[PDB]
Amino acid sequence: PMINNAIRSFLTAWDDIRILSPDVSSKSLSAYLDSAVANGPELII
Amino acid sequence: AYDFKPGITQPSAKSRDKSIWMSPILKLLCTSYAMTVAGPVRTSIVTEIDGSAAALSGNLRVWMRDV
Repeated sequence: PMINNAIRSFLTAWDDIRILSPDVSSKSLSAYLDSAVANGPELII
Repeated sequence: AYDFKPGITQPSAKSRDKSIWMSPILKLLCTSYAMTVAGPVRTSIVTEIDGSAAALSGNLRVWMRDV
């Protein structure tokens, strides 16, 4: 009824916050680990 | 004529708190089609409303404000 309208205006208003987000995957682990690569000192010359 | 035949109809057509005035509309639309079909007069049952019955009680309330 009217209470069903508050249900679908809650689940969509929660999913629209959820889809406004970067996609989390295993690529983000390599993307974050690559940030700690270029800032490395050479010690072996 | 049924506004709500409880085993047959779907519960989307429950005119809760509006059956004092929606049921005279729903029973008379039942007889509006019973007297149109030929043959013997059959027991008429509201099956379902495409919206809610609350959606129809809201929309006729929009119409009764316009008139």
